[PDB]
Amino acid sequence: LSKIKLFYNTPFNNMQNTLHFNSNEERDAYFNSKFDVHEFTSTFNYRGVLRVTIDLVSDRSCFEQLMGVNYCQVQYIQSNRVEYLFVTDIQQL
Amino acid sequence: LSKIKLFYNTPFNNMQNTLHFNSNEERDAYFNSKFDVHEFTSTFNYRGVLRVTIDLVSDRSCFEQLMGVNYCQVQYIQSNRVEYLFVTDIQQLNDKVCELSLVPDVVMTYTQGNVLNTLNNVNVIRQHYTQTEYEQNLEQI
Amino acid sequence: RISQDELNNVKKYYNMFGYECNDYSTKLSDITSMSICNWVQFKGIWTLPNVDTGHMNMLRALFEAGVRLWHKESDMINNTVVNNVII
Amino acid sequence: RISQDELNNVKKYYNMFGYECNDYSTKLSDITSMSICNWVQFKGIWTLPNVDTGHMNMLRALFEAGVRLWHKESDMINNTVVNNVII
Amino acid sequence: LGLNPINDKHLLRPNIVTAELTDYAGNRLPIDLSLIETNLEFDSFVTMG
Repeated sequence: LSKIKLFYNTPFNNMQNTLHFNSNEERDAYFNSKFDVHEFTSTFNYRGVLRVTIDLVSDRSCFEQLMGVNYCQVQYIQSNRVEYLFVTDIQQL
Repeated sequence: LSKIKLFYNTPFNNMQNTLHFNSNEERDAYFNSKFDVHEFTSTFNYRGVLRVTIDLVSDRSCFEQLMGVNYCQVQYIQSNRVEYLFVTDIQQLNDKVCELSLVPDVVMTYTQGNVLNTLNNVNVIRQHYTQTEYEQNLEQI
Repeated sequence: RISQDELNNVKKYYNMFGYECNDYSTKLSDITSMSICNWVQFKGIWTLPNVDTGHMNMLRALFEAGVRLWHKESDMINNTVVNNVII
Repeated sequence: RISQDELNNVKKYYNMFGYECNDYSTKLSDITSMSICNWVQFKGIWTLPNVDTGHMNMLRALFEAGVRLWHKESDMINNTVVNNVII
Repeated sequence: LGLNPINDKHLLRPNIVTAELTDYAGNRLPIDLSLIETNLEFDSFVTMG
Protein backbone atom coordinates (compact mmCIF):
# COMPACT_ATOMS: atom_id res chain seq x y z
CA LEU A 1 0.00 0.00 0.00
CA SER A 2 3.02 2.34 -0.35
CA LYS A 3 5.94 3.34 -2.61
CA ILE A 4 9.39 3.83 -1.03
CA LYS A 5 12.67 5.62 -1.88
CA LEU A 6 15.83 4.73 0.11
CA PHE A 7 18.28 7.69 0.06
CA TYR A 8 22.02 7.07 0.15
CA ASN A 9 24.76 8.90 2.11
CA THR A 10 22.46 11.64 3.30
CA PRO A 11 23.43 14.58 5.58
CA PHE A 12 20.28 14.13 7.75
CA ASN A 13 21.43 11.83 10.57
CA ASN A 14 21.43 14.13 13.59
CA MET A 15 17.89 13.68 14.85
CA GLN A 16 17.94 17.48 15.31
CA ASN A 17 19.73 19.04 12.29
CA THR A 18 17.33 19.40 9.39
CA LEU A 19 16.86 21.18 6.09
CA HIS A 20 14.03 23.61 5.43
CA PHE A 21 12.05 24.41 2.32
CA ASN A 22 9.62 27.28 1.72
CA SER A 23 6.90 24.68 1.11
CA ASN A 24 6.23 20.94 1.18
CA GLU A 25 6.09 19.84 -2.45
CA GLU A 26 9.18 21.99 -3.12
CA ARG A 27 11.04 19.54 -0.85
CA ASP A 28 9.30 16.56 -2.38
CA ALA A 29 10.55 18.00 -5.65
CA TYR A 30 14.01 18.20 -4.10
CA PHE A 31 14.08 14.66 -2.68
CA ASN A 32 12.34 13.01 -5.64
CA SER A 33 15.37 13.98 -7.74
CA LYS A 34 18.84 13.11 -6.47
CA PHE A 35 19.25 9.34 -6.24
CA ASP A 36 22.38 7.14 -6.35
CA VAL A 37 21.33 3.38 -6.67
CA HIS A 38 17.80 2.18 -5.28
CA GLU A 39 13.99 2.66 -4.97
CA PHE A 40 11.20 0.03 -4.58
CA THR A 41 7.65 -0.77 -3.36
CA SER A 42 6.31 -2.64 -0.30
CA THR A 43 4.32 -1.81 2.84
CA PHE A 44 5.10 -1.49 6.52
CA ASN A 45 3.84 -1.56 10.10
CA TYR A 46 3.99 1.05 12.88
CA ARG A 47 3.97 1.61 16.66
CA GLY A 48 8.50 5.34 16.05
CA VAL A 49 9.82 2.68 16.22
CA LEU A 50 9.16 0.27 13.32
CA ARG A 51 10.55 -2.06 10.64
CA VAL A 52 10.35 -2.59 6.85
CA THR A 53 11.67 -5.70 5.12
CA ILE A 54 13.30 -5.34 1.71
CA ASP A 55 15.27 -7.48 -0.78
CA LEU A 56 17.82 -7.49 -3.62
CA VAL A 57 17.43 -10.25 -6.25
CA SER A 58 20.29 -8.88 -8.42
CA ASP A 59 23.55 -9.89 -6.74
CA ARG A 60 27.12 -11.13 -7.05
CA SER A 61 28.74 -9.01 -4.33
CA CYS A 62 25.67 -7.24 -2.78
CA PHE A 63 23.49 -9.37 -0.46
CA GLU A 64 23.25 -6.80 2.38
CA GLN A 65 25.79 -4.16 1.19
CA LEU A 66 23.21 -1.62 0.10
CA MET A 67 25.26 -0.05 2.88
CA GLY A 68 25.27 3.75 2.88
CA VAL A 69 21.47 4.23 3.20
CA ASN A 70 20.39 6.27 6.23
CA TYR A 71 17.23 8.17 5.28
CA CYS A 72 14.13 7.32 3.30
CA GLN A 73 10.88 8.59 1.88
CA VAL A 74 7.61 6.81 1.99
CA GLN A 75 4.45 7.87 0.24
CA TYR A 76 1.27 5.94 0.95
CA ILE A 77 -1.03 5.31 -1.99
CA GLN A 78 -3.88 5.86 -2.30
CA SER A 79 -3.54 8.64 0.21
CA ASN A 80 -0.55 10.15 -1.60
CA ARG A 81 0.66 11.62 1.68
CA VAL A 82 4.40 11.70 2.20
CA GLU A 83 6.40 11.03 5.37
CA TYR A 84 10.19 10.87 5.85
CA LEU A 85 12.07 8.64 8.26
CA PHE A 86 15.62 7.96 9.39
CA VAL A 87 16.84 4.44 8.86
CA THR A 88 18.60 3.53 12.10
CA ASP A 89 20.05 0.11 11.39
CA ILE A 90 20.10 -2.46 8.61
CA GLN A 91 20.12 -5.91 10.23
CA GLN A 92 20.44 -8.58 7.54
CA LEU A 93 18.54 -11.89 7.38
CA LEU B 1 31.30 -17.21 2.68
CA SER B 2 34.36 -15.58 4.35
CA LYS B 3 38.06 -16.07 5.18
CA ILE B 4 39.24 -15.11 8.70
CA LYS B 5 42.57 -14.26 10.39
CA LEU B 6 42.72 -14.30 14.24
CA PHE B 7 45.51 -11.94 15.44
CA TYR B 8 47.41 -12.74 18.66
CA ASN B 9 48.54 -10.37 21.45
CA THR B 10 47.58 -7.23 19.58
CA PRO B 11 47.97 -3.63 20.84
CA PHE B 12 44.47 -2.68 19.63
CA ASN B 13 42.24 -3.32 22.68
CA ASN B 14 41.23 0.18 23.79
CA MET B 15 38.06 0.72 21.74
CA GLN B 16 39.48 4.21 21.09
CA ASN B 17 43.26 3.90 20.45
CA THR B 18 43.89 2.93 16.85
CA LEU B 19 46.63 2.81 14.24
CA HIS B 20 46.47 4.79 11.02
CA PHE B 21 47.76 4.07 7.56
CA ASN B 22 47.99 6.41 4.57
CA SER B 23 45.63 4.07 2.71
CA ASN B 24 43.51 0.95 3.14
CA GLU B 25 45.36 -1.80 1.31
CA GLU B 26 48.62 -0.54 2.88
CA ARG B 27 47.11 -1.65 6.22
CA ASP B 28 45.77 -4.87 4.76
CA ALA B 29 49.34 -5.35 3.56
CA TYR B 30 50.41 -4.65 7.14
CA PHE B 31 47.96 -6.99 8.86
CA ASN B 32 48.19 -9.74 6.25
CA SER B 33 51.83 -10.22 7.27
CA LYS B 34 52.65 -10.60 10.96
CA PHE B 35 51.09 -13.77 12.34
CA ASP B 36 52.04 -15.95 15.34
CA VAL B 37 49.95 -19.23 15.28
CA HIS B 38 46.37 -19.31 13.53
CA GLU B 39 44.11 -18.44 10.51
CA PHE B 40 41.03 -20.29 9.15
CA THR B 41 37.73 -20.13 7.17
CA SER B 42 34.05 -20.14 8.21
CA THR B 43 31.15 -17.66 8.13
CA PHE B 44 29.30 -15.59 10.70
CA ASN B 45 26.13 -13.74 11.68
CA TYR B 46 25.51 -10.12 12.68
CA ARG B 47 23.20 -7.73 14.57
CA GLY B 48 27.99 -5.24 16.95
CA VAL B 49 27.46 -7.50 18.75
CA LEU B 50 27.92 -10.97 17.24
CA ARG B 51 29.53 -14.43 17.46
CA VAL B 52 31.70 -16.77 15.37
CA THR B 53 32.27 -20.42 16.26
CA ILE B 54 35.68 -21.96 15.60
CA ASP B 55 37.59 -25.20 16.35
CA LEU B 56 41.00 -26.82 16.82
CA VAL B 57 41.31 -30.48 15.75
CA SER B 58 45.07 -30.64 16.51
CA ASP B 59 45.44 -30.92 20.27
CA ARG B 60 47.22 -32.41 23.27
CA SER B 61 47.30 -29.35 25.53
CA CYS B 62 45.22 -26.81 23.47
CA PHE B 63 41.42 -27.28 23.56
CA GLU B 64 40.53 -23.62 24.26
CA GLN B 65 43.98 -22.12 25.01
CA LEU B 66 44.30 -20.31 21.71
CA MET B 67 44.36 -17.71 24.48
CA GLY B 68 46.01 -14.42 23.57
CA VAL B 69 43.80 -13.57 20.57
CA ASN B 70 42.03 -10.21 20.86
CA TYR B 71 41.61 -8.83 17.33
CA CYS B 72 40.72 -10.32 13.99
CA GLN B 73 40.34 -9.71 10.28
CA VAL B 74 37.50 -10.93 8.17
CA GLN B 75 37.26 -10.62 4.44
CA TYR B 76 34.06 -11.69 2.77
CA ILE B 77 34.35 -13.54 -0.53
CA GLN B 78 33.10 -13.03 -3.11
CA SER B 79 32.88 -9.37 -2.17
CA ASN B 80 36.53 -9.20 -1.16
CA ARG B 81 35.71 -6.39 1.26
CA VAL B 82 37.61 -6.34 4.52
CA GLU B 83 36.42 -5.49 8.01
CA TYR B 84 38.26 -5.70 11.33
CA LEU B 85 36.77 -6.51 14.75
CA PHE B 86 37.84 -6.83 18.36
CA VAL B 87 37.34 -10.22 19.89
CA THR B 88 35.82 -9.50 23.27
CA ASP B 89 35.61 -12.91 24.90
CA ILE B 90 36.36 -16.53 24.07
CA GLN B 91 33.81 -18.66 25.84
CA GLN B 92 34.60 -22.35 25.29
CA LEU B 93 32.11 -25.14 24.51
CA ASN B 94 33.98 -28.47 24.42
CA ASP B 95 37.56 -29.77 24.50
CA LYS B 96 38.30 -28.20 21.09
CA VAL B 97 35.48 -25.97 19.73
CA CYS B 98 35.58 -22.55 21.45
CA GLU B 99 33.11 -19.75 20.55
CA LEU B 100 34.21 -16.16 19.93
CA SER B 101 32.20 -12.99 20.56
CA LEU B 102 33.11 -10.01 18.39
CA VAL B 103 32.52 -6.28 17.99
CA PRO B 104 33.46 -4.19 14.95
CA ASP B 105 36.52 -1.97 15.03
CA VAL B 106 34.79 0.62 12.94
CA VAL B 107 37.71 2.99 13.60
CA MET B 108 40.16 0.77 11.74
CA THR B 109 37.73 -0.36 9.09
CA TYR B 110 36.41 2.83 7.55
CA THR B 111 38.55 5.79 8.64
CA GLN B 112 41.73 4.71 6.92
CA GLY B 113 43.73 7.20 4.92
CA ASN B 114 42.92 10.77 4.05
CA VAL B 115 39.18 10.58 4.70
CA LEU B 116 38.32 12.51 7.80
CA ASN B 117 40.15 15.57 6.42
CA THR B 118 37.53 15.85 3.66
CA LEU B 119 34.82 16.40 6.28
CA ASN B 120 33.40 19.92 6.44
CA ASN B 121 31.20 21.75 8.89
CA VAL B 122 31.88 19.45 11.80
CA ASN B 123 32.08 20.81 15.31
CA VAL B 124 35.45 19.59 16.54
CA ILE B 125 36.47 19.50 20.16
CA ARG B 126 40.07 18.53 20.43
CA GLN B 127 42.62 17.78 17.76
CA HIS B 128 46.26 18.14 16.91
CA TYR B 129 47.29 21.15 14.84
CA THR B 130 49.15 21.77 11.60
CA GLN B 131 51.98 24.32 12.05
CA THR B 132 49.89 27.01 10.37
CA GLU B 133 46.76 26.37 12.39
CA TYR B 134 48.97 26.07 15.48
CA GLU B 135 50.18 29.63 15.11
CA GLN B 136 46.49 30.69 14.79
CA ASN B 137 44.90 28.99 17.80
CA LEU B 138 48.21 29.76 19.68
CA GLU B 139 47.28 32.81 21.73
CA GLN B 140 44.35 30.65 22.78
CA ILE B 141 46.35 27.62 23.89
CA ARG C 1 59.64 26.85 36.08
CA ILE C 2 57.89 23.64 37.10
CA SER C 3 59.79 20.36 37.91
CA GLN C 4 61.37 18.57 34.95
CA ASP C 5 59.02 15.61 35.65
CA GLU C 6 55.95 17.83 35.82
CA LEU C 7 57.07 19.59 32.65
CA ASN C 8 56.89 16.21 30.94
CA ASN C 9 53.50 15.32 32.44
CA VAL C 10 52.28 18.47 30.67
CA LYS C 11 54.27 17.86 27.52
CA LYS C 12 52.70 14.40 27.49
CA TYR C 13 49.16 15.57 28.21
CA TYR C 14 49.19 17.94 25.25
CA ASN C 15 50.99 15.58 22.93
CA MET C 16 48.42 12.91 23.87
CA PHE C 17 45.11 14.76 23.71
CA GLY C 18 45.83 17.69 21.43
CA TYR C 19 44.56 21.13 22.35
CA GLU C 20 41.05 22.43 23.02
CA CYS C 21 39.35 24.00 19.99
CA ASN C 22 35.79 25.35 20.34
CA ASP C 23 35.38 25.43 16.55
CA TYR C 24 31.82 24.57 15.62
CA SER C 25 31.47 24.19 11.83
CA THR C 26 35.12 23.67 10.73
CA LYS C 27 37.14 21.29 8.55
CA LEU C 28 39.28 18.87 10.51
CA SER C 29 42.90 19.93 10.82
CA ASP C 30 45.22 17.45 9.13
CA ILE C 31 45.14 13.92 10.53
CA THR C 32 48.92 13.48 10.13
CA SER C 33 49.96 16.79 11.60
CA MET C 34 52.02 14.96 14.18
CA SER C 35 54.93 12.53 14.16
CA ILE C 36 53.77 9.99 16.78
CA CYS C 37 50.01 10.30 17.15
CA ASN C 38 47.06 12.58 16.35
CA TRP C 39 44.10 13.12 18.65
CA VAL C 40 40.76 13.67 16.95
CA GLN C 41 37.44 14.34 18.69
CA PHE C 42 34.31 15.73 17.02
CA LYS C 43 30.51 16.12 17.31
CA GLY C 44 28.21 15.81 14.27
CA ILE C 45 27.28 16.20 11.53
CA TRP C 46 28.96 13.99 8.97
CA THR C 47 28.65 10.79 7.01
CA LEU C 48 31.39 8.76 5.32
CA PRO C 49 30.70 7.62 1.75
CA ASN C 50 28.97 4.22 1.60
CA VAL C 51 28.94 2.99 5.16
CA ASP C 52 26.34 0.88 6.89
CA THR C 53 24.21 3.43 8.70
CA GLY C 54 24.57 1.30 11.84
CA HIS C 55 28.36 1.46 11.72
CA MET C 56 28.14 5.20 11.13
CA ASN C 57 26.21 5.72 14.37
CA MET C 58 29.25 4.19 16.03
CA LEU C 59 31.91 6.22 14.22
CA ARG C 60 29.94 9.42 14.71
CA ALA C 61 29.83 8.79 18.47
CA LEU C 62 33.15 7.07 18.92
CA PHE C 63 34.70 10.27 17.64
CA GLU C 64 32.51 12.49 19.77
CA ALA C 65 34.52 10.98 22.64
CA GLY C 66 37.86 11.24 20.85
CA VAL C 67 40.21 8.72 19.28
CA ARG C 68 43.99 8.54 19.23
CA LEU C 69 45.42 7.92 15.77
CA TRP C 70 48.86 6.50 16.18
CA HIS C 71 51.18 6.52 13.22
CA LYS C 72 53.69 3.77 14.03
CA GLU C 73 52.98 0.55 15.91
CA SER C 74 56.31 0.82 17.72
CA ASP C 75 55.14 4.12 19.20
CA MET C 76 52.20 2.26 20.78
CA ILE C 77 54.52 0.25 23.09
CA ASN C 78 57.35 2.64 23.79
CA ASN C 79 57.43 5.83 25.88
CA THR C 80 57.77 7.96 22.77
CA VAL C 81 54.72 10.18 23.06
CA VAL C 82 56.76 12.73 25.00
CA ASN C 83 58.50 13.51 21.66
CA ASN C 84 55.36 14.02 19.59
CA VAL C 85 55.80 17.04 17.29
CA ILE C 86 54.58 18.76 14.09
CA ILE C 87 56.64 19.22 10.89
CA ARG D 1 40.20 42.20 21.42
CA ILE D 2 40.24 38.42 21.49
CA SER D 3 42.25 36.26 19.05
CA GLN D 4 40.98 36.14 15.48
CA ASP D 5 40.34 32.38 15.92
CA GLU D 6 38.53 32.90 19.21
CA LEU D 7 36.47 35.68 17.61
CA ASN D 8 35.27 33.10 15.08
CA ASN D 9 34.55 30.52 17.78
CA VAL D 10 32.14 33.10 19.20
CA LYS D 11 30.89 34.19 15.78
CA LYS D 12 30.19 30.50 15.09
CA TYR D 13 28.56 29.83 18.48
CA TYR D 14 26.03 32.61 18.02
CA ASN D 15 25.45 31.91 14.33
CA MET D 16 24.84 28.27 15.23
CA PHE D 17 22.62 28.45 18.29
CA GLY D 18 20.99 31.87 18.04
CA TYR D 19 20.72 34.02 21.15
CA GLU D 20 19.05 33.41 24.50
CA CYS D 21 15.51 34.77 24.78
CA ASN D 22 13.54 34.26 28.03
CA ASP D 23 10.25 35.07 26.28
CA TYR D 24 7.44 32.98 27.70
CA SER D 25 4.23 33.45 25.66
CA THR D 26 5.59 34.91 22.36
CA LYS D 27 5.24 34.28 18.63
CA LEU D 28 8.27 32.65 17.09
CA SER D 29 10.55 35.12 15.33
CA ASP D 30 10.76 34.42 11.61
CA ILE D 31 12.13 31.00 10.62
CA THR D 32 14.11 32.38 7.64
CA SER D 33 15.63 35.32 9.44
CA MET D 34 19.06 34.02 8.56
CA SER D 35 20.99 33.24 5.41
CA ILE D 36 22.58 29.88 6.33
CA CYS D 37 20.59 28.40 9.19
CA ASN D 38 18.05 29.25 11.89
CA TRP D 39 18.08 27.84 15.40
CA VAL D 40 14.73 27.26 17.01
CA GLN D 41 14.08 25.91 20.47
CA PHE D 42 10.73 26.16 22.34
CA LYS D 43 8.69 24.75 25.26
CA GLY D 44 4.90 24.20 24.98
CA ILE D 45 2.13 24.80 24.28
CA TRP D 46 1.26 24.31 20.63
CA THR D 47 -0.25 21.88 18.17
CA LEU D 48 0.18 21.75 14.42
CA PRO D 49 -3.02 21.35 12.38
CA ASN D 50 -3.89 17.69 11.72
CA VAL D 51 -0.96 15.73 13.06
CA ASP D 52 -0.96 12.32 14.68
CA THR D 53 -1.02 13.14 18.37
CA GLY D 54 1.88 10.72 18.80
CA HIS D 55 4.04 12.54 16.27
CA MET D 56 3.16 15.80 17.98
CA ASN D 57 4.56 14.62 21.32
CA MET D 58 7.80 14.21 19.39
CA LEU D 59 7.76 17.58 17.64
CA ARG D 60 6.76 19.32 20.86
CA ALA D 61 9.74 17.82 22.69
CA LEU D 62 12.26 17.72 19.86
CA PHE D 63 11.90 21.47 19.67
CA GLU D 64 12.10 21.86 23.43
CA ALA D 65 15.69 20.75 22.88
CA GLY D 66 16.23 22.89 19.81
CA VAL D 67 16.57 22.16 16.12
CA ARG D 68 18.83 23.69 13.48
CA LEU D 69 16.94 24.66 10.33
CA TRP D 70 19.45 24.85 7.54
CA HIS D 71 18.45 26.65 4.35
CA LYS D 72 20.80 25.20 1.73
CA GLU D 73 22.11 21.61 1.64
CA SER D 74 25.53 22.88 0.51
CA ASP D 75 25.79 24.84 3.77
CA MET D 76 25.46 21.55 5.70
CA ILE D 77 28.81 20.27 4.37
CA ASN D 78 30.87 23.42 4.04
CA ASN D 79 32.35 25.66 6.72
CA THR D 80 29.90 28.44 5.87
CA VAL D 81 28.13 28.93 9.18
CA VAL D 82 30.71 31.54 10.18
CA ASN D 83 29.02 33.79 7.58
CA ASN D 84 25.43 33.36 8.78
CA VAL D 85 23.64 36.74 8.80
CA ILE D 86 20.24 38.48 8.74
CA ILE D 87 18.87 40.58 5.82
CA LEU E 1 63.85 27.74 30.56
CA GLY E 2 64.88 24.39 29.16
CA LEU E 3 62.03 24.58 26.65
CA ASN E 4 62.52 23.28 23.14
CA PRO E 5 62.13 26.47 21.07
CA ILE E 6 61.11 24.67 17.91
CA ASN E 7 57.71 23.29 19.04
CA ASP E 8 57.13 24.38 22.71
CA LYS E 9 56.04 27.99 22.23
CA HIS E 10 52.61 26.94 23.53
CA LEU E 11 54.27 26.30 26.92
CA LEU E 12 55.03 29.99 27.62
CA ARG E 13 52.05 30.21 29.93
CA PRO E 14 52.02 31.31 33.60
CA ASN E 15 51.42 27.87 35.22
CA ILE E 16 54.53 26.42 33.53
CA VAL E 17 56.85 29.46 33.60
CA THR E 18 56.89 32.71 35.60
CA ALA E 19 58.98 35.89 35.37
CA GLU E 20 59.40 38.57 38.07
CA LEU E 21 61.61 41.67 38.35
CA THR E 22 62.87 42.88 41.71
CA ASP E 23 65.35 45.44 43.05
CA TYR E 24 65.60 43.49 46.30
CA ALA E 25 64.05 46.50 48.05
CA GLY E 26 60.40 45.47 47.75
CA ASN E 27 59.81 47.11 44.36
CA ARG E 28 58.71 44.22 42.16
CA LEU E 29 57.18 43.51 38.75
CA PRO E 30 55.23 40.31 38.00
CA ILE E 31 55.16 39.10 34.38
CA ASP E 32 52.74 36.74 32.68
CA LEU E 33 54.70 35.02 29.96
CA SER E 34 51.50 34.32 27.94
CA LEU E 35 51.47 37.96 26.82
CA ILE E 36 54.92 38.56 25.27
CA GLU E 37 54.26 37.81 21.60
CA THR E 38 57.82 36.60 20.92
CA ASN E 39 60.43 38.36 23.08
CA LEU E 40 61.04 39.15 26.72
CA GLU E 41 62.79 42.47 25.93
CA PHE E 42 63.22 44.95 28.79
CA ASP E 43 63.49 48.64 27.80
CA SER E 44 63.34 51.54 30.30
CA PHE E 45 61.91 55.01 30.87
CA VAL E 46 64.40 57.02 32.86
CA THR E 47 64.25 60.68 33.70
CA MET E 48 67.25 62.14 35.55
CA GLY E 49 68.85 65.16 37.18
